[PDB]
Amino acid sequence: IRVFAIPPSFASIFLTKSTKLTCLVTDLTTYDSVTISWTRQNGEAVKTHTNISESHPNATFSAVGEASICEDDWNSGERFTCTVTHTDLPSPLKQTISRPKGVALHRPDVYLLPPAREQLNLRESATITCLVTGFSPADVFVQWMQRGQPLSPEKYVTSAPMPEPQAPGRYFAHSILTVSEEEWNTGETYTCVVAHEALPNRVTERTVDKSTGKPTLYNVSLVMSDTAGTC
Amino acid sequence: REQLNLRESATITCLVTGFSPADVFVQWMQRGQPLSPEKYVTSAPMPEPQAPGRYFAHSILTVSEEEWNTGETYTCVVAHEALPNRVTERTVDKSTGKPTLYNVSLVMSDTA
Amino acid sequence: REQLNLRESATITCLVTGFSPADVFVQWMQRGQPLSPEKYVTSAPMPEPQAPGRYFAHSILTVSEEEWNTGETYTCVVAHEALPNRVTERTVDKSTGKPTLYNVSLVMSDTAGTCY
Amino acid sequence: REQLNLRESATITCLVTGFSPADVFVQWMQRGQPLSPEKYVTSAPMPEPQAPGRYFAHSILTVSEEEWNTGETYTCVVAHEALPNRVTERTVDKSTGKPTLYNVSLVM
Amino acid sequence: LPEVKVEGELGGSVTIKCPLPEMHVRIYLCREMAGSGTCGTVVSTTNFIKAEYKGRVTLKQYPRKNLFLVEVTQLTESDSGVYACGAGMNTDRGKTQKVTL
Amino acid sequence: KSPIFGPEEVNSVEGNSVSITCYYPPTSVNRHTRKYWCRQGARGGCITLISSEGYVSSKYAGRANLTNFPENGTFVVNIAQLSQDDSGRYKCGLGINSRGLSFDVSLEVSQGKVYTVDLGRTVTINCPFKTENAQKRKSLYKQIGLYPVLVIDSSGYVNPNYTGRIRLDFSVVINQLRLSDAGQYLCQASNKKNADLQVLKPEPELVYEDLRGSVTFHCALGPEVANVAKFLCRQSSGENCDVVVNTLGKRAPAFEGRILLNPQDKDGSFSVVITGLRKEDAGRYLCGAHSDGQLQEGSPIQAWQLFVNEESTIPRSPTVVKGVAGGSVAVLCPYNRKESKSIKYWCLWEGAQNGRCPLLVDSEGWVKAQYEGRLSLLEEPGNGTFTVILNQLTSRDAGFYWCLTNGDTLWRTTVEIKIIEGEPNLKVPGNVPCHFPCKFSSYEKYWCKWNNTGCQALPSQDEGPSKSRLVSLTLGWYWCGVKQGHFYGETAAVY
Amino acid sequence: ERIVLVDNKCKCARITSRIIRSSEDPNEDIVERNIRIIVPLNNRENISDPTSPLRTRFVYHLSDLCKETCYTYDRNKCYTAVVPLVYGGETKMVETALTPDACYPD
Ligand SMILES: *[C@@H]1O[C@H](CO)[C@@H](O[C@@H]2O[C@H](CO)[C@@H](O)[C@H](O)[C@H]2NC(C)=O)[C@H](O)[C@H]1NC(C)=O
Ligand SMILES: *[C@@H]1O[C@H](CO)[C@@H](O)[C@H](O)[C@H]1NC(C)=O
Ligand SMILES: *[C@@H]1O[C@H](CO)[C@@H](O)[C@H](O)[C@H]1NC(C)=O
Ligand SMILES: *[C@@H]1O[C@H](CO)[C@@H](O)[C@H](O)[C@H]1NC(C)=O
Repeated sequence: IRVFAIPPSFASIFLTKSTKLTCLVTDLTTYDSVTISWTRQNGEAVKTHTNISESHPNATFSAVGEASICEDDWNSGERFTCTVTHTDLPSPLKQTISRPKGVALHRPDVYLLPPAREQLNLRESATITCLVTGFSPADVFVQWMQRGQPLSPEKYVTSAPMPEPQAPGRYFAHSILTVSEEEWNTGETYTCVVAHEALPNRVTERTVDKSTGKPTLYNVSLVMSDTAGTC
Repeated sequence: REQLNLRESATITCLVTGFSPADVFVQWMQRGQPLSPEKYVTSAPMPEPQAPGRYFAHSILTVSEEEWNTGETYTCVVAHEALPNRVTERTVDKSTGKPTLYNVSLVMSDTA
Repeated sequence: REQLNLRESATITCLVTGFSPADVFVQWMQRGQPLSPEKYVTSAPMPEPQAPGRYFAHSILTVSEEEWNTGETYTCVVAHEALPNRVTERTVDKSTGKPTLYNVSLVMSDTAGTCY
Repeated sequence: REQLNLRESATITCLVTGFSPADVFVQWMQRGQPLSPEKYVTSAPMPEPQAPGRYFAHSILTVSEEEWNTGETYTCVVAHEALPNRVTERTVDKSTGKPTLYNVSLVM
Repeated sequence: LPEVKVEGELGGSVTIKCPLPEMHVRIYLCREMAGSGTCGTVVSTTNFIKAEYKGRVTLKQYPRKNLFLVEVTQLTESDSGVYACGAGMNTDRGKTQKVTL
Repeated sequence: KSPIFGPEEVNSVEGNSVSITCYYPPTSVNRHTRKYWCRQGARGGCITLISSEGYVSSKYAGRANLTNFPENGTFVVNIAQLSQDDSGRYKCGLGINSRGLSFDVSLEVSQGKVYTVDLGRTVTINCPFKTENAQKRKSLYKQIGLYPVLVIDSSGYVNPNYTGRIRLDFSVVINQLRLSDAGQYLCQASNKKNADLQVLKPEPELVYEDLRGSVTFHCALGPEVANVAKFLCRQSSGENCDVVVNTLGKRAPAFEGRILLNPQDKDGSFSVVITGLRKEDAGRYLCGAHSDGQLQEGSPIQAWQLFVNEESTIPRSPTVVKGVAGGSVAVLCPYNRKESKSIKYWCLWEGAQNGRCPLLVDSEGWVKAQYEGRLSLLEEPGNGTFTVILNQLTSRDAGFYWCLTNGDTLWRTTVEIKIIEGEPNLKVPGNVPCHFPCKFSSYEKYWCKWNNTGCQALPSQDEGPSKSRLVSLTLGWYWCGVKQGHFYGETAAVY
Repeated sequence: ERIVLVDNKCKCARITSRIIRSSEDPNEDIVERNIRIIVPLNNRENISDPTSPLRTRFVYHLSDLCKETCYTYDRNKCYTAVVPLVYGGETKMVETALTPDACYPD
């Protein structure tokens, strides 16, 4: 028996425009007696959940949570709870979830660091890292997009915000994407896109590829003409 | 290079990737003497989505940027079992990524 | 440049070509102030040998060399029936003639790219 | 480069390799007049790994880093029987070893 | 920037079509000057016609769909340059209707 | 150059906090870019000492703060625990360090009975007296060359240097002190005791204004000097107060019409208003009553350091709208779009020094004597401006007109009306003639029945050019004018 | 004393002119031309397209500037692009801010 309550990240609030609260119960016996309504600070609740599975890959029970909370309720920070109805529990278990209170609001700075020359010499795979430094609150959501449209999440693996060493109230994440060296050597543009509740349009993106990222040579060609020109 | 521009700080990243038994201990040192622990921060090892056995970790060090343009060397020491001699070192400096060629070509004309 | 080297006086020339059907009042105004008609002298329009219908004219304004050296704009105005707004103010001053020195600077930076 | 960056001192190496028999004399002279024996230290000959008959040796001269930056042109001299005149001199300075950094190509 | 590819014999004549923005300040045809690499006008919105192309070309204006047409009466096999039409006072960079013969 | 403006020169004693405020043009970019306080190192560019984005250096750790006020359009850097080491050249600016957009601040820290007063102000010095003797022979003493070289005669006669401004009793009171007057005078009563006198030039009150805008100076000098005539300098390189405006009557030639001077209040605090500021208006403006007018020493003065932004949001306004005598004009006066109007005051100028503007018209509709009828204000073009009209081309009307509003940003835009006699573009006086040239007739010649409250159009000859216009009221003051639609062309006065 | 002929922020091209008065007489004053050009050196060919190839050849014709592909971001201008942000199943096209300082809504 395992029960986890997960708050809604800002990414879910932004992209899906809906704040969904998930209290999932997995790896336990099946009884099909699940009916959970997310209770507000007072006794009332908003709605019930949906799509509970009576089977699991390890032949157990798997439950999910579902809610639709108005966003100003999340902004104000009223405490929320999930209580279980499943008959396996002799006593219902309550999981408490809520938004942390009035923090600051700094904005991220995104830096793309290309693979090191030593790693590129091995001709195995190159790792490109996206550093998000400086933000505040602790939520950030980074996506990777190889030359055009999105890379699928097996590939990269961003970490979790962890307080920056020497800047009291800002944080930093780190997302690493592993690619084939040819792919990096052909010359593909890889883009890191960050969604944060502090950026201009909540999102930004920085792209780097073969020749922009720490190139060995600069190849320019200034061709100024008509230096006179009746101005 | 876009962080040095701000002339605020410099964040050097040590990326250990590949180890087995996820236990990797990383320190930062500059000119021999070890750097005191509230400069860098090291993430806990995470499995590589690629190599199914392997793990990776990234440790960042934030130094004042003036220092970093003084071409000072900072080294990352990382200790793990699979390491021959039980440790290994990497050195970074102001000139680790300097471009080899500034191959410019100016075409100046008074005729359109 | 020769008459400026002479150090007495300078003569700016306003020349109008084309001139489909005669018709042109030429006025000389400096700093928005029309100058005295005595200073500037115009010409009776003569034809063009490139096209008999065409008509050109000239008007010379003389000043002291110091006035031109100072940098005053003295720009001449042309009024023709053909004129879109029915007037022109073509332009000239000492520091808008041919240049003698060119220090082009071409600063190259890998972290420029956002032009202040 | 790192030793120069530290700025305290700088060691110039004279690698006298591939000579037989073992005996050899190595000395230093900046400008003409032999540098005093405390400044440089010469190693004893040791069998060279690859070539089996040849023995190599090292001589390190420790000089101030600022002196090196002025390009004082030191020379390491070696005395050995197999040499034609029994003396061979090689010189180094800051200028030596600098490649063609600037390659301007003016074209009309 | 399109470049019409026309061919004609020694007596064969060629017509050139160029857009007319209705500005009427200056619309012109420009032979490519190969001796220096720039562009030199041959016919414009004011009678100037080249001495080498003396009275062998003419211009026509049509407002129905804004035609500027260059009609060449004769042709002395002299290799016709890039007859690039353009507009405005600046001949060299006012180029648009590129034509080569 | 950079539109950033700050203190050209701060200074302080060690261990005392300092506050340095830098003004930047308020735009979204400027309000959201990085605000940096760097130190120009002797060889090497700025080392960023503090930034708006939470960065603080090795030093300035717990000593400094950098607050950004986007609404004011400023950012203030506070440096505590000042030391002799923290002296040199700094820069405060926006964006990237190696980039320009910045201002240079020269900070200098000075090593740490005293009486400190401003130049030309009352001060008094005390000198302890032995009571055993009733009154020992004493005078005033000065610190110049190790021995008080005669500074006040013991008989009471005043020294030529300290003439006609000193009184002695042990208290000595002197007023109207010049810069060189102050000194650490050693006085005896022979019982020698120390004293200190300091004179400090008042720090300029930085004012950051926009090009094509207006500024106001508030010369609140002490009442005492209040009645002495007051003035307004403009400090040049060498000490020479190019007197701009004077209470006595002096006027500066290149500042005509525009400048208005408020009358002195109960105390001695009058305001000087300047309009249509240009790039040559940037400089130190020094106040100061001292009857003569010329800023001469020994006078209370107040300083301002005006900086005129060359990147201004105020749009261009036609500086002159000259017109035909007996005709009409049209004055489009811009105002702040954000804040809509309250009272659209419209004024004249008495002079280049007094220049008390005479509200010809107001949003209520009150009109002056001579412009009763022949003048109107007609709001539209609503989008943040309007159009005040004045028909019947009298000559005397030549001058400068101000487009006042009692909103917030008070630009008092000025417009010059150069009247020239010539052919009138529309016809005469009714009873109803009216005429405007065919070239001018591309619009729609219209008629309005003149009301000081609101212009309302009424029927007349509404046809094509007819002799050209005309007026008919077949069955007061009336207007027969051209209209563009959005904007408006000239007028016509019929009875 | 400089007369700023042009200041093109699409290409970092500033032309100013000045009559420098070396000697203390007339006809010896040098009329100048101070062209200043800042080369991006890392900007893409398509400034509004991040994935476009890097720009290597920079052409500047001083007549087209005295009076269209840009080379440098203008700091006062808000440059944005569109990126797909797939999160969950819901792929959504979102307006990413290429220049974040200048792209804050008023
Ligand atoms: C790249 O360049 C082209 C011009 O060379 C421009 O593309 C169009 O501009 C709009 C601006 O939002 C884009 O959003 C449109 O997608 C573009 N039209 C098309 C093809 O969709 C713009 O400079 C850039 N556009 C690209 C390549 O996305
Ligand atoms: C460098 O630029 C030159 C001149 O434009 C060009 O010929 C060459 O192909 C370029 N090389 C690379 C690697 O971009
Ligand atoms: C260097 O530049 C020249 C001219 O710009 C070009 O021809 C050449 O190919 C370049 N070399 C490399 C390696 O890019
Ligand atoms: C230097 O420039 C010359 C000019 O042609 C060229 O031949 C030479 O290859 C260049 N040197 C290098 C190292 O590229």
